[PDB]
Amino acid sequence: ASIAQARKLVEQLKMEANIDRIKVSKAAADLMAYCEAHAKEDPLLTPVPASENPFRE
Amino acid sequence: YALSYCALILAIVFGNGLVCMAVLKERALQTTTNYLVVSLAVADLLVATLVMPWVVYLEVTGGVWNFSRICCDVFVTLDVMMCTASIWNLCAISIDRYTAVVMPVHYQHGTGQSSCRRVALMITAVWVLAFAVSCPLLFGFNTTGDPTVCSISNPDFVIYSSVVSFYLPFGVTVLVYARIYVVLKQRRRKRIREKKATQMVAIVLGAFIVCWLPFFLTHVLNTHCQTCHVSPELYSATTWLGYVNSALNPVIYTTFNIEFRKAFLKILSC
Amino acid sequence: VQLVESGGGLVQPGGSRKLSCSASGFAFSSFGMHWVRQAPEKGLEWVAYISSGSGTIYYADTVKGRFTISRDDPKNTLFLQMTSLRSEDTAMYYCVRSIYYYGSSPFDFWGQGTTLTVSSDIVMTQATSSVPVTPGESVSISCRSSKSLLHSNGNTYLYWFLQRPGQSPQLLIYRMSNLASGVPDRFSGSGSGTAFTLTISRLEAEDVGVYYCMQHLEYPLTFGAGTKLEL
Amino acid sequence: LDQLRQEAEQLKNQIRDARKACADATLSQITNNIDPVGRIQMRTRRTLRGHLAKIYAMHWGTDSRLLVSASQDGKLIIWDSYTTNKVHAIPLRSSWVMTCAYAPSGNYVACGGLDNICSIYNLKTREGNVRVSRELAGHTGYLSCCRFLDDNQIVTSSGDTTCALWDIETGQQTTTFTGHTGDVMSLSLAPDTRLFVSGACDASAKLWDVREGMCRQTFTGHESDINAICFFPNGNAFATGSDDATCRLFDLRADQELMTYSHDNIICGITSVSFSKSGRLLLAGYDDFNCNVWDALKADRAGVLAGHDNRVSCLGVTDDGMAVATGSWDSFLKIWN
Amino acid sequence: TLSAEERAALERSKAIEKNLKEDGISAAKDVKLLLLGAGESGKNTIVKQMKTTGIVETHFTFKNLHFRLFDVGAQRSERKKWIHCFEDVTAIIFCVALSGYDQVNRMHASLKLFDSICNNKFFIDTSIILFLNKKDLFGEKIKKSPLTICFPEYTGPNTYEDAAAYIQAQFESKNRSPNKEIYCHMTCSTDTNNIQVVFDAVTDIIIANNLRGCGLY
Ligand SMILES: C[C@H]1CO[C@@H](c2ccc(N)nc2)CN1C[C@H]1C[C@@H]1CCNC(=O)c1cc2ccccc2[nH]1
Repeated sequence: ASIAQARKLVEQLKMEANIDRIKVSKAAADLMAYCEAHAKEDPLLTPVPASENPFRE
Repeated sequence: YALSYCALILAIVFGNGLVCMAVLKERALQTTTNYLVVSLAVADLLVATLVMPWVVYLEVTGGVWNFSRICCDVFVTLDVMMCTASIWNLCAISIDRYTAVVMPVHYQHGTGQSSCRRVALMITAVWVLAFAVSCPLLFGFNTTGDPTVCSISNPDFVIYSSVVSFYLPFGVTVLVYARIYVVLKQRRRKRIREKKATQMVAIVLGAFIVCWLPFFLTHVLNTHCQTCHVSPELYSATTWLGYVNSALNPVIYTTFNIEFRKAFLKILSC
Repeated sequence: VQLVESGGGLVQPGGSRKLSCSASGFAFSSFGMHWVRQAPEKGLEWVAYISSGSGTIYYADTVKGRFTISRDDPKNTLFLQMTSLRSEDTAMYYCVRSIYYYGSSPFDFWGQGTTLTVSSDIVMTQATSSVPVTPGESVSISCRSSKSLLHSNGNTYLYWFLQRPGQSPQLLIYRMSNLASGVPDRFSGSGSGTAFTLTISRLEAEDVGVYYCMQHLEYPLTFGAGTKLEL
Repeated sequence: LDQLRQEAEQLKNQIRDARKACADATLSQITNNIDPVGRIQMRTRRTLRGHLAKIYAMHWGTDSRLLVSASQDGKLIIWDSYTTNKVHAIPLRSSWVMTCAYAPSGNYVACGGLDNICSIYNLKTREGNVRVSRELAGHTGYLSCCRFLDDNQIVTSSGDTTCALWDIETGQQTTTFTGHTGDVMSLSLAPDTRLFVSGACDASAKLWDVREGMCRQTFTGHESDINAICFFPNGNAFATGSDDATCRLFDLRADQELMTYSHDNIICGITSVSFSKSGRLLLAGYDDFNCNVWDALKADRAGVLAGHDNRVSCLGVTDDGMAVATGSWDSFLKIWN
Repeated sequence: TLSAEERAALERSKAIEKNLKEDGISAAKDVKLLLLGAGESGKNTIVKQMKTTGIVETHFTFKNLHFRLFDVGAQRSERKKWIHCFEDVTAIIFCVALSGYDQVNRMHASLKLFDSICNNKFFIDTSIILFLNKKDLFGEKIKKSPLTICFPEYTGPNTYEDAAAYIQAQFESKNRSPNKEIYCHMTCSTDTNNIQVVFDAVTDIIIANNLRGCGLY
C-alpha cells in the first residue's frame, strides 16, 4: 500500500520500540532457575523407572 | 580340484546372504518383484550349505560313496530339487518381467493385490515343480551299478528330467525375453534407456546358457547314445559350471540394480 | 436417536419367536448391541450381545443355544431368534446400544422394550433393597462384588443405571467415576476394588426409581438386585 | 519513504544497542557453571501403523494418551498411544491436509491444507460417528497450522501471509493478524493463551496479542524461511526451526536471539521443533530422517532419535512429558521414551 | 489378559485397519496427474477437454484407468512450500501457449517456470507430459511476426513446423536427469484426442517405472 503500508510499519516499529526490556543475565537466570526447579518431574531428562512408565512392554 | 569347490562355498554364502539381509534391513527393497530374487538367493544358499559339502567330500575321497545308499539317494534328490528350483525361478523372474512390460497397469509399481497373488503363486509353482521333478529319485528310482558309486544313470528318468527341468524352462525364458525385446522395440517405434534393458537381458540369458547348457547337453548325450567320449573330468568341469552359475546368480541379479547397489554400499560401509 | 423393538404377546412354551429392533437416528453399523431382559417384579438380567460387524457373539449361560442374535446392517435392524421357550423366559426385552473405544460410554442409550409373556460369574450384590428418602438431603447407595473389578490397566468396570417407573433404564455412571452425557453433577460414584458407593448430592422428584450396579469386567454381565428410591 | 526506512533502521540499531547494553553475558556463558545433562538414550516404545501416505502433522491430547495424525491419503486417525489402538479413522473431504489440531478439552479435532478450509470435526456426537462440525473458509492461501484456544475459538495460520482468529460457532474470522511478508508456516499458543507467536517464510517470527488483535514484537536472525515454532514451558521464551539447519531461541522480554543450536554435520532443513516439560531439552525434527535432542542451555547435541526411513515431518511432547512421538513421511508414527 | 472392553476396542481397531487397507487398495490403482500451467497457458481448455479457492480436483475414467487431475490455480504463494505434497504424482502435465511467444516476455516466464519445476529436487523421477497449446493461432502469428522477436540467435527460416520444433527442443532442454522423459505434443483449440495421448504417455511412464523397479532401466 506504498505510503499507507509505510505508515503501518513505522507505527508498528514505534510501538515495538516503546517496551521495557530485562537484562540477558536476568533472563538467562530465570530460564536456568525454571529448568533446574522443574527438572525433578521431567521424564525426558533422566530415564524414569519402568514401574511408573506407561509406555512399556 | 576339491579346494576350488570349497572356495565357492564361501563365495555363495557371502553373496546371497548379503542379498538376503539387505532386503530385510531396508524397507525400500521390500517389493514383490524382489521377493523372487530373495527366493533365488534362498535356493542358492541351500545349494551352498546342503549340497556342496557332499561334492567336496566326493572330490576329496576320490569318487567313492562310503556312506549308506539312502544317503546317496537323499543327496541326489536334494541336488536335483535345489537346481531345478534355481532354473525355474530364473524362468519365474522372466515371466514376472514379461507381465510388468506387457501388462503394466495390473502390475502397479511392484505392489498391490494382483502383483502379490501372482508372485506368491509363481514362487510356490517353482518350489513345488522342483519337488515334483526330484520326487522319484528319493523313491528308489535312481538305478546304479555297484553301491560304491553315487550318480544319476537312469536313461528313462534322465531324458524326461532334463526336458522338464532345464530345456523347457530355458526355452520358455528365451522366448519370453525375446518377446520382451521385440515389444520394447515396437513401443519405442510407436513413440517416434533401452541400452540398459538390452544389456541386462543379454547378460542374464548369456550367464544362464553358458553356465548350465553344457552340463545338461553332456548329461543327455551321455545317458542316450551308442558311444560318447564323456570323460569324468568333463563331468566334474560341467558340475563346476553348474555351481558357479549359482555363485554368479546373485551378483548379476542384484549388483546391477541401483537400489541394491546403494544398499550394498551402505551395508559394506561398516 | 431412538430404538424401536417389535414382537411379543402370548407365546406357547413349545413355540418359537423372533424379536426385531429397528435402529434409527445414529450410525447403527458401528455400535455393538446388547439384549437385556427384565422379568416382572425382578431386576435387570443380561441375555445376549453382538459386536459391530457380527464378529463376536456372547450369550448368557441360561439362554445358550436356545436364542440366536443377529443384525441387518443395510436396514439397521437387530434380530433375536428365540427357538425354545420356557415359563421363566417371560420378561421386558430391552435393546441397548454399546460403543467400545478409549473414553467411550457403552450402555448409554436403551430401547423402549417389548413385553414377552409365555403360558463362575461375578456375583454383583447390593443388600440395600428399598431405601425411603425425602427430597433435599444427600443419598448413598452401596454395591459390592464377589471379585475385584479393578483391572491392571487402571479402571474399574462398574456401571450404574437409573430406571424410573414406567421407563427404560438410563446410564448414570460408567467406570465408577465418569458421569454419562445429560446426567446432572449431583450424582457421583466412588469405590475401591470390590466395595463401591453411588452418592447423590440432592434428591429431586425425577430421581425416584431403581438403581442397578452392573459389572463389565468379563461376560456374562451381571446386574445388581436393584436399589429402589422412594418418599 | 526513505526517511521512514532510515528511521526504521535507526530503531533497529537503537534496539540492538539496547540488547547489547543488557547483554552483559550470553546464555552459553552463564550456563557454563551448571552440570550438563548426561547422554539420553530414548528407545522406540511403540510404532503406530495404518497410514498409507506421508504423515504431515500430529498433536497429543491433554490426557497424554490420545493423539491425532494427518496424512496425504485423506485420513485423520486418533490413536490410543498406550495400546496402539485406533479410536477413530475420519475420511477427509480434501486429501491434502498439512496440519491437524487436538482440542484441549478433547471434544474437537481440526484439520486443513491446500483446500484453504480449516475443517473442524466433533468426536462426542450422539450419532456416534465423527462429522464436520464447521468448515472455516476465508483464507486465500494454503493452511499451514491451526491451534485451539478452547472449544469455541481457534487460531489458524495460512499461506496468504496472514494469521486469523476464528469463532467456530459463528464461523467467520473474529480477528485477522497481518504483517508477515512471506507465507506463515507455523503457530504456537503460550500456556496462558493470551499471546501467540508465528514463524513465516520472510525469515522472521512475530509475537501477536490475541485480545488486542495485532502484533507486539518481531524477532529476526534466521537466514532462511521458518518452518516450525514452539514456546518455552514457562511461556516467556520460544524456539524456532528453519531450512538453514539452525534452531534459534528468542526471549519475549529481552526481544533478541539468546542461543543458536547448529552442528556442522547438519545442513538439511528443520521441519518441527518441541520442548520437554521442564524445558531443559529441545527436540527438533530434521530432513536427514532423524530427530536430534539439543540441550536448551548448552547447545550440545545430547542424543539422536533415528529409525524413520523418510523425513520426520512433525513431532510432539505430551503435557505430562512422559514420551515423545515423531511422525515421518514413511507413513509411520513412532513413540519414543 | 485383556478385559471385555479392551477386547471390543481391539476388534474395533482391527475393523478400522481392514477398512483403511481396503480404501488403500481401491485408491492405489488410481493414476494421479499434476496439471501445472502459467496463467493463460490453456489450462481451462485442456481440463474442459478431459471432462471458491484451493486446488480443483478433476477425476475422469478412460480405458480401465481412473485419472485424477490436480489443478492448482488459487495458491499464489511461493510454490516450493506445497510442491512436496505431490511426491508420488505419476506425471506433470505442463501447458504452454505457443501463440504467446511475442505478446506479453510470457514465453520467457513459461521457460523460467518449466526450468524451476523440471529441476526441483522433489520432481526428479517424474516424467513431464508437455502440452504446447494454441498452435492454430501460432499458425498465422508466425507468418506476421518472426520468432526472433522472442528468442534471439534463432538462425532459421520463419515457417510453422521448424519454429514449433525449435521451441520444443528448447523446452526439452533444462533436463539434467536421465530418468525423466518429456512427451511433447502440440494441440489446437479442440481436438477431442488429447485424452488418448495422455493415456499413451501415462502407460509409457508406468512401463518405465516397472522396468526401473525390476532393474532393466
Ligand atoms: C552340479 C549338479 C547340477 O545339478 C544336478 C542336476 C540337477 C537337475 C537335473 N535334472 N539333473 C542334475 C547335477 N549336479 C551334478 C553334480 C552332482 C554331480 C557330481 C557328483 N560327484 C561325484 O561324486 C562324481 C565324480 C565323478 C567322476 C566322473 C563322472 C561323474 C562323477 N561324479
